[PDB]
Amino acid sequence: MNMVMLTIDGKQVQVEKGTTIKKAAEKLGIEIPGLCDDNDLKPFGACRLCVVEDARGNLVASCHTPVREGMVVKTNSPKVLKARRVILELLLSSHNADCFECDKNLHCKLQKYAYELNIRNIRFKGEKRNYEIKDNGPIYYDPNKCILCGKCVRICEEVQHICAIDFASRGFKAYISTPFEKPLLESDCIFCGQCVRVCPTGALAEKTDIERIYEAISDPNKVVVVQVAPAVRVALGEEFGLEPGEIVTGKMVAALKRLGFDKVFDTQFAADMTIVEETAELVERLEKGENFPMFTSCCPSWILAVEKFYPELIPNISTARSPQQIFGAIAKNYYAKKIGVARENMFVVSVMPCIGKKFEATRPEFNNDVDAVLTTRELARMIKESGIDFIKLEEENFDSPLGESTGAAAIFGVTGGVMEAALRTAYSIMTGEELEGDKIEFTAVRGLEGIKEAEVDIKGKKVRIAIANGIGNAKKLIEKIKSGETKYDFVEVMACPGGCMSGGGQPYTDDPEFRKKRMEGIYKNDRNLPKRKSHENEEVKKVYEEYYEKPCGPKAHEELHTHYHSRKKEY
Amino acid sequence: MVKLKSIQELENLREKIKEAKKKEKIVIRICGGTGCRASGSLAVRDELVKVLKREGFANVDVNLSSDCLENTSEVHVKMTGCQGFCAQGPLMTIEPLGVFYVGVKPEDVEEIVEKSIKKNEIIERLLYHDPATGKTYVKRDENPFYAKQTRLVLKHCGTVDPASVYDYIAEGGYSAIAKALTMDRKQIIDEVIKSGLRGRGGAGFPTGEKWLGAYKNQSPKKYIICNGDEGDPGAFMDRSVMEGDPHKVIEGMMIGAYAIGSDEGYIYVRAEYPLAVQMLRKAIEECEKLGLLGDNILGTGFSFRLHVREGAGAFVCGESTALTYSIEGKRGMPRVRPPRTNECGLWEMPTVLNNVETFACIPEIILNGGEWFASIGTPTSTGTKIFALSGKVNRTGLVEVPMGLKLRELIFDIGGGIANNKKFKAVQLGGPSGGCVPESQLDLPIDFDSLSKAGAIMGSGGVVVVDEDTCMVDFAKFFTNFIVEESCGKCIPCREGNKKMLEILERITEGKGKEGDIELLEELGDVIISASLCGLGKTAPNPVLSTIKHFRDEYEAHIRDKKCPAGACQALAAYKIDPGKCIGCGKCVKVCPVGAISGEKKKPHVIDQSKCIKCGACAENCPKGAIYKG
Amino acid sequence: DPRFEKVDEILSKLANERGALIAILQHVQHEFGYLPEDVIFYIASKTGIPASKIYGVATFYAQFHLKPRGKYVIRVCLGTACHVKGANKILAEFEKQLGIKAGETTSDLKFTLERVGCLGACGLAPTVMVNEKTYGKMTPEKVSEVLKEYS
Ligand SMILES: NC(=O)c1ccc[n+]([C@@H]2O[C@H](COP(=O)([O-])OP(=O)(O)OC[C@H]3O[C@@H](n4cnc5c(N)ncnc54)[C@H](OP(=O)(O)O)[C@@H]3O)[C@@H](O)[C@H]2O)c1
Ligand SMILES: Cc1cc2nc3c(=O)[nH]c(=O)nc-3n(C[C@H](O)[C@H](O)[C@H](O)COP(=O)(O)O)c2cc1C
Ligand code: HC1
Ligand code: SF4
Ligand code: SF4
Ligand code: SF4
Ligand code: SF4
Ligand code: SF4
Ligand code: SF4
Ligand code: SF4
Ligand code: FES
Ligand code: FES
Ligand code: FES
Ligand SMILES: [Zn+2]
Repeated sequence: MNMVMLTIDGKQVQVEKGTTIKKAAEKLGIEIPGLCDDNDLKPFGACRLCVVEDARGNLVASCHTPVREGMVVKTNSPKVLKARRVILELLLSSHNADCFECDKNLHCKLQKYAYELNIRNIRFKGEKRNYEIKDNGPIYYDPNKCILCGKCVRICEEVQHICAIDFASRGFKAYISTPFEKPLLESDCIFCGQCVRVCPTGALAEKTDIERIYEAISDPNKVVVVQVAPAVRVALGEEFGLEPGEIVTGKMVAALKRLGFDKVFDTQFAADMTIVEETAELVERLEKGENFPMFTSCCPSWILAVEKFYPELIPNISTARSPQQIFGAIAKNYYAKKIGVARENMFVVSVMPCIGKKFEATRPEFNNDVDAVLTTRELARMIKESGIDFIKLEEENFDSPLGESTGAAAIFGVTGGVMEAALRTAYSIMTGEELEGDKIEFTAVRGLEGIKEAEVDIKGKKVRIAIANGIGNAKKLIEKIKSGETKYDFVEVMACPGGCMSGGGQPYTDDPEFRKKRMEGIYKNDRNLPKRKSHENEEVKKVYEEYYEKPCGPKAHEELHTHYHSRKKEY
Repeated sequence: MVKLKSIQELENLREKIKEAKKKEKIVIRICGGTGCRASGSLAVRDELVKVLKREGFANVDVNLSSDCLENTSEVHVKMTGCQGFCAQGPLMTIEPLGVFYVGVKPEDVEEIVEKSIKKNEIIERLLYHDPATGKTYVKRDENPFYAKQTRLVLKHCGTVDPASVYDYIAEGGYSAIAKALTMDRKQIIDEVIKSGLRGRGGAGFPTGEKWLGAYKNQSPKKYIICNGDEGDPGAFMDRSVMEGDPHKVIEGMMIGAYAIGSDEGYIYVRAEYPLAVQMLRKAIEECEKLGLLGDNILGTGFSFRLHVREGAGAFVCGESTALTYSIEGKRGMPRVRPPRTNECGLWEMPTVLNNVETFACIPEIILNGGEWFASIGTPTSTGTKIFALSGKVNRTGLVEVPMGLKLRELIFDIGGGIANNKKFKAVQLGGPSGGCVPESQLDLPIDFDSLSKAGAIMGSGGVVVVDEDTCMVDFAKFFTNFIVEESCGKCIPCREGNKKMLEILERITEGKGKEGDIELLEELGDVIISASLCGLGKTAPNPVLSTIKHFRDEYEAHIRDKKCPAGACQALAAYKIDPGKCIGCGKCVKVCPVGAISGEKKKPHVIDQSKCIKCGACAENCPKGAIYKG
Repeated sequence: DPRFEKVDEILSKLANERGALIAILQHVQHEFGYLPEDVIFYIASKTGIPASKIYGVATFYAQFHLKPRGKYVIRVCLGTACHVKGANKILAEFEKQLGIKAGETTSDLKFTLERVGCLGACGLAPTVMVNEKTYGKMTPEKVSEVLKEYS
């Protein structure tokens, strides 16, 4: 910690050595514009829109310039403003401008910068960008709106370590493409959605399914049911002017009821069911002591990565379905018979903060259990379209009999929650007594680190457990495990860094501390429930005693389990 | 070709090579350069050797090799590099007659052998006759082209077989490294600094400062890179340097590696140059076989290895970080600074990147001393430079002059005036990154300071001369189009502004220009220069800005009057019908799709400039051809 | 495919060094005439480099092309010393006679156009180099006779 002296706009500043001009001037309440830099990535130097003027009189980029003693910097001289205006005019001279038709309307950064830096008349009119738009599955790519900032390539290469996309061509005709413009499905993409989360323009977007939902609601011979993800209730309020991490569960239930859905449920019931199934499977595997370690299967992107890159780990993957598909099977196989509705006349809609769920819902092995999948942004758009005000709503509760949940299933939206809940159930199953007091929380698996390791002692038996949030950390853990350095018993993997609260379907943010706020909100929501264990749920016991009669039973194995196949297209 | 284990053994074998060379009597040199090879010098050599074999000359050989040291040959046939005067190749020299022959034809070989070889005579019809004066010159040095040239880097060029190492040894080479191996690194570095050497790649950054900075770094591994990309069209200096004597640059690279302490090095060459890469690989393999490259060189303990990396295109790959990325195997996109390549370059290790010409001059400084070198040229910039002058000039070739010679005698005295007795207009210095110099500034001496003062840059070193025939707007458009084509497209300013400027220039040159375009062009150039990332976009608008500064009247005529003063823009041609030479053929009226010409038969016709498309169909189709492009 | 053995033949020669993707691409182009798709995928599988990097490198440089060419490739200088003396008219004559733009081939036939800049000889007016021989001084009228001589 050694400090340096500098003058920014006539004000003395104390910053540590190595800090750039941008981070040094941030402490004076000055925001320098920039489009190609993000808090997760190294500086690139492509937009050239953050230039400042030093004492000599030259323009220098302030995003990758280290600080020095005795430096004089000017940030709002007329020359800098003129250069920024010219650069933005150069960008906007070759933009296809359907801001009426653009999904990123009122959320674009190029539009906001064009407004703020006072552009009203483009002098450069001529050749534009013109390409062809092709379907890439659940991701929509329009190369006519690209500004070539490299954020998607950098996030896919530096952080995710997948390297599914790169630059193509050179000069005015450069663009982002997969090898030979092949569709993303058979490329090395695993459908995590982090590239869609950082794009500053409307080039990368989502595939919408709202029209099918509206045409199924208007159908007078169908019943529509909806399920809500645990992580949607802490980030939905951001779209309506609230702070991150504020619970809007009752408001969102009331809004969904006002939208026309006949029955509103939650996925945490399926989360408890999956917890019970997985804990029973883990106990049986530990008794047998075969096929170690055991990996979870709740993340579709992790399953895709296993199928594509590591096809030798398939026997070690847990066969339990994800909570979404389990809920779909429950609704279309048990609830319909109780109510008296034919299987062909029931519609199931899910609201998820993920993008791999859109692809997962269309897999042939699930027999079309879930008919449509939405995101948080799509739900917010629907709520705003219908005209409901969100601030002044009245709190309501979930429907019956698949609405009540516990606290162990409320922390699946953050990294390490699934492991904590599994340990909570496994301690009770193995020992027979219930944890009381502060022993319920396992503080050794909480945080935002890369690889988290722990050793929980259960009545004299020690289990080696691990958690790895992120694809890169997952690859590192796999390399560590395969070499035989150490042996584990249960491993969790999540494709997004920080858990499902950082998914590609969450509302856009500008605060650099959204992860901490959302994690705090999730933990606070967990702390305010009457039940904190999965086996204390009441409707799960009824479902077992009425339809399946035992976990891992023949009917359960037929309807609540799945199998995986290798997708490795050898070349 | 046995291995060597002592420094003195090299000088011991030098005397044997000298005696073997002295055993010869007659030597003939033929230019093996690309320009002369395009004229058929290989066929000339084949015919000459065939005639010598027929004439009973049993001792005739082409290449001087290790087995040739024991053979005494009465007549020797050589194949050297580019001799410098490419205007009237092929070039042949006969010794000890000292006769300089130009335009040698295979069917003249028999007469040359009969007279120049057997009779010791000269044929005036094959000697150089300057059309300006008519005087006949015999010796090469007596030629006015070579009179003003002080060849220092090209001292061995044109007289040493590039494919033979023993020939290089016989000329005194490989002694600078032997002398340096007995001295300390600091002595060599300080000698280089005192020599006043500066980079020949255009930037002008001192070499001694970079070498000291590399020396002060305590790292296990260091690298050296030799740059021979030559992305500038019209410049063929390092091409001829590599095709003439790769051993000089190899010796310079070894000296630099010893000075800074690096055991590895690379030579970046473009794969488009087959002769250069073949010669470099042959020289490297010969040097490795001889034992001068590898481990424990001459029993000292110095280790060095050399590698060749063939280039694959882009003009932007010459930039230092782009070059390192291309060597590693990625896209040649420049990265952001700091850090610089002198602290962490190739594979995050310190590197030293220099030009071919810079590495070629190190052995001369080592042998003769830096104080002798510093006595030539301006005190702030010593040494000499190699210039490749071409264009609309009488004599084209590779010239070498002391650094500081005035431009007027460079253009006129050496170049022999302007061809076709036209009037000089301007010269382009530096290539696409340089500016345009009019006739009013021909009295300017050449050095970094004066050229930087005048808005131009040294550049690669290419000189192009243009006369009054060419249009300046079209020249600027051509340079802008080349810059647009050679961009890489990473940052907004270069990628967008270059195409915008090209569009504006095309609009101006097609006759659709509007008032106020010059100020917009100047603003775009200023912004692009100020806010670009690498050095390619910062120097891009220089040809346009210089042309605007010096030839604004051309732009004014093109925009306001819709007329081209030089008559080179087709879209602004204004055909005129001469009443005197017209016969009323009416072919122009018939063949023109729009028919802007209306008139009576057997009478002169009138051209309506409003309804004309200026496609040239009228002039080329009428037999009289009275319609002239005015 | 039987060419996967030919690929493996050079995957062991020019791949003992560090960072030799461009050399491998050049050797593949030399052997196969052009640069195909399954060869890229085989290189990606057998070398570890993801196919996106290889595709980007191939699409960066203009030397590499991913489509078969003709037999006789034509090159025009279009340099700073030949553009002055009417090389553009030579290129226009070639385009008019062959019916194909520069950089595009007549694959049905065996001809091809190219835009290689500043060949070795700069003193021989504008310089058109077909295949492996140098022409020298050129005029828009010699185009017809030279094309007739080859065709
Ligand atoms: N065809 C040609 O020959 C041609 C064409 C266009 C332009 N140019 C010339 O090239 C110039 C731009 O060249 P460039 O941008 O590549 O080089 P540059 O930034 O001008 O600097 C030239 C040299 O300085 C080196 N260097 C190392 N340590 C340094 C330090 N501490 N401070 C400063 N420099 C250091 C640079 O390496 P790093 O940059 O790797 O650090 C590089 O080798 C133009 O201005 C133009 O004059 C030449
Ligand atoms: C666009 C561009 C092209 C360049 N091309 C070359 C080149 O062909 N040869 C060369 O020696 N230097 C070139 N340079 C300069 C190199 O960056 C490098 O500075 C030079 O090789 C340094 O050698 P020096 O230290 O001897 O000057 C180029 C720079 C730029 C920006
Ligand atoms: O399926 C499932 Fe679930 O370790 C998981 O994963 S957590 Fe959910 O806050 C939902 O819907 C979310 O997001 S229920 C899923 O993705
Ligand atoms: S979805 Fe994930 S893997 Fe696919 S391109 Fe985007 S960041 Fe890469
Ligand atoms: S697609 Fe989006 S993130 Fe990727 S380069 Fe284009 S604008 Fe940037
Ligand atoms: S990307 Fe931004 S600027 Fe472009 S059309 Fe969409 S909202 Fe408008
Ligand atoms: S971690 Fe959650 S949001 Fe991210 S890919 Fe997996 S399921 Fe989707
Ligand atoms: S200035 Fe031009 S050549 Fe240089 S990095 Fe930017 S776009 Fe590429
Ligand atoms: S070409 Fe000559 S003769 Fe024919 S119409 Fe024109 S001026 Fe008259
Ligand atoms: S080209 Fe113009 S001048 Fe000639 S015939 Fe046609 S319209 Fe008349
Ligand atoms: S944010 Fe600094 S160059 Fe883009
Ligand atoms: S190539 Fe023969 S004189 Fe230059
Ligand atoms: S400019 Fe034509 S070959 Fe060099
Ligand atoms: Zn003109």
